[PDB]
Formats: sequence, C-alpha cells, structure tokens
Amino acid sequence: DDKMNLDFIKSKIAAVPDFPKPGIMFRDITPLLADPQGLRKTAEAMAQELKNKGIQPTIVAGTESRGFIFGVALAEVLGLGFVPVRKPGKLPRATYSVKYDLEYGSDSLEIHQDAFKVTDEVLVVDDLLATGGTAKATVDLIEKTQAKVAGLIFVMELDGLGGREVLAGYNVSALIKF
Amino acid sequence: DDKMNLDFIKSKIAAVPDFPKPGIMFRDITPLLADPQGLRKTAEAMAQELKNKGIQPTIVAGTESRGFIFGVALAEVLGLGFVPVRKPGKLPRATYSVKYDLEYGSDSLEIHQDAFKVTDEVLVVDDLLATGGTAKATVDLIEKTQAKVAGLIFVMELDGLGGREVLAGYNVSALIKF
Ligand SMILES: [Cl-]
Ligand SMILES: [Cl-]
Ligand SMILES: [Cl-]
Ligand SMILES: [Cl-]
Ligand SMILES: [Mg+2]
Repeated sequence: DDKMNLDFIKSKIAAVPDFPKPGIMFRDITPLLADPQGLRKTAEAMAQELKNKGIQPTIVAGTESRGFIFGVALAEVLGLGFVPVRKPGKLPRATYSVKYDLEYGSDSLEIHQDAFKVTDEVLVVDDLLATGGTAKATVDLIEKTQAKVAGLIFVMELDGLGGREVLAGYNVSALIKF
Repeated sequence: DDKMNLDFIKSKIAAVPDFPKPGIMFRDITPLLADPQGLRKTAEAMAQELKNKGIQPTIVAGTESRGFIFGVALAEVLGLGFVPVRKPGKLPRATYSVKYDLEYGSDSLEIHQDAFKVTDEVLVVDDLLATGGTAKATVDLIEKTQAKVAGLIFVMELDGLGGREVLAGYNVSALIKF
C-alpha cells in the first residue's frame, strides 16, 4: 500500500519529448491532477515521507505555479497554512526578493515580509528538483525573514543534476527519481 | 454555524490601495492562505454553497495561479480531480485556445485538448469575479471539449462590475461581495 501508491503516481506522469524546446524531456503532471486520487495520494505519500524522517513543519511554501498545486494539496493534509513564493510584481505588500541565474538567463522570486513568523519551520514544496537553483533561491528568501527551513520535498528528482548537492544542509525528499 | 465561516474568511483578506497601479483597490488573499484554516474554510464554504444549490460537479478547473490554489483545495474537499487552465506556452501537448479582452489589450488561456471527458461537468473556481473576462474565456475553453460547465464559484465578486451578466446562462456563486 506504500509502494503501490508510488507506482500509481508514476503511472500518471507522462513523459513528453522535446518540450519546451528540442532536446529536453518534460514530465507532464496533468493526468495525475485530473485523476480524483492523484493529488490526494501525492500529498499523502509526501506526508508519509515527512513522518518517516521526523520533519514537522509549521507552514508550507510553494513556487508559482506547480509548487502552488502540490503545496496546497500537502498543506491541507498536514493542516498547515500556505505561502506563495512568486514572480516579481504579483505580491501586493512589502516583499523580500532574491535574484538567481537559471537555464534561460536570470529572474527573481519574492515573498511578503510577514509571510513567516520568527517561530516558523517552513516546508518548501515543488514539483521537480533539477539543478536546485530555484529551490536554493527560495531557501535564501525564507531565511531573510529569520524563519528556518524545516526541509524541502519534491514530487520528482532528476538523478545526478546536482540539486541535492546544492541543498546540502537542508533535509531533501523526493518521491520519484527519473 | 456557517455565517461565522464567512466572517472569518472576510477578516483575512487585505485591502491594498493603488495596486498594481494608482486608482484600484487590490484584494490580497495571502493572510487567508497563511492561516492554517484559511483554505480549509474557503473550500468548505464553497462546498456548502454548491450543496445548497444541488450542484455536483465531476471535475474542477482553475486558472493560473490563484485559481490553482482555490481550485485544488476545493477539489480535495469534493474528492475530484483538477484541470489547470494555463497561460499560453505552458501546457506541453495539444491545446485549445481562447483569446479574451482585458483593459489595455487581449490575453489568452489554454487547456489540454484531452482535459475533460464527454461526461464531465466542470466547476470553474477562481479568486475573484470582476469583469467576467477570464471566467468567460474559461467557459468557452471547456465548451471546446465535449464537456459541459456545471457552474462557476469565486471567493469574491466586485458588485455591479458586470461579471454575472457576462456569465449569463451559467450558475455563479461568490462567497463575499465587494
Ligand atoms: Cl501543468
Ligand atoms: Cl509552473
Ligand atoms: Cl497571491
Ligand atoms: Cl494569479
Ligand atoms: Mg511591492
């Protein structure tokens, strides 16, 4: 019933060649989302993995936009609140900001300054761990509020692309390796 | 019992002057999301309003990105899957498209062509009914599939801005009127 759930989740993630550009494999979550059980099982497998490692966050954060999807799903299952981590110009009130390099060049992520109390133990959720650059940025953002990162969890991890190594010092979990 | 829940939701939505540009009052759901019970109560109060109306959807659709957030929480509560309705170029496989007007120009939205089955009755979920443009675009996208629209539900509605009228012939629910 733990292994069976993973194989279920795997089976709803379609591999799509050559998106968004030629020479890259894309992992399409949409059949997982559309299945009445897909987000529930995903969120429950994540909660099971956090329980197994003794990670007890007080609040969840997710990046725009698939991080919103898995983050809200898991936050409901854990009974925690959710904080969106956003692209510049979307948050209305005072922000912190972190600039980071990635594939297409560079960009920024933002949170509200009051997203987190000094007391919070923040779980980052995202769909996919690759180079770990967005996750690092997200970590740097959180720490500007004096909250601490309780850990990071991903639906998927791409083998040996360096992400876990960049996030060394933070607890990192992924349900599926590709 | 249930007007307590509406009061709690209202109490967590910030009103923010001159955002994104002077003249307009931005409604900010981030304290609602942060609160451990925000999303739970928002989704339960959407479920309650649907059930008052005898509306029983088979799948939930929501627009990027705040539609993802309320859409996913509601879909979890109702035991249904979820379909993201996305900005152009995000979805990896064949899409349908609908160009919609806004203030200064047009934009568009997309869904996978295989998102809904012929048997589906889609609930559209979003944060805010203002003019109805994105809601109506979304209704047109769903109706390019074989599926039908069961209804639309919003957290908030800007009174007499014309959204309901544009959504003539579709059932529309909103928790809070501004
Ligand atoms: Cl997606
Ligand atoms: Cl995304
Ligand atoms: Cl937001
Ligand atoms: Cl948004
Ligand atoms: Mg600002």
